[PDB]
Amino acid sequence: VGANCKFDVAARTRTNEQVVRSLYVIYEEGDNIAGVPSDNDLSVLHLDSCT
Amino acid sequence: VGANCKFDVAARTRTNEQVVRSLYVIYEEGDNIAGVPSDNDLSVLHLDSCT
Repeated sequence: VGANCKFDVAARTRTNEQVVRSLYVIYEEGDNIAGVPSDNDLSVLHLDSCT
Repeated sequence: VGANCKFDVAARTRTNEQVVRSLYVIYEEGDNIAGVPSDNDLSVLHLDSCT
């Protein structure tokens, strides 16, 4: 209920991959919360080169 | 869960037709399993005529 979308929880074996559960997501577009690769300034800028 | 699609199980009366259940289908495209009209060589070929 109230979910915008759902993920597919699956079990991957040596031969196949079977979906067993659902994980529902409620999200709102914005910029207050950011997903980061890991815990640490997030502002890194490389200049005068391809990036 | 895990179903690609679902059929609609319905009861047909003399006046209307009402859906009461759902039958879910998990399928994979291929050629190993074939649905046949009845139990029996499935290769029949008519030549030199419209078919």
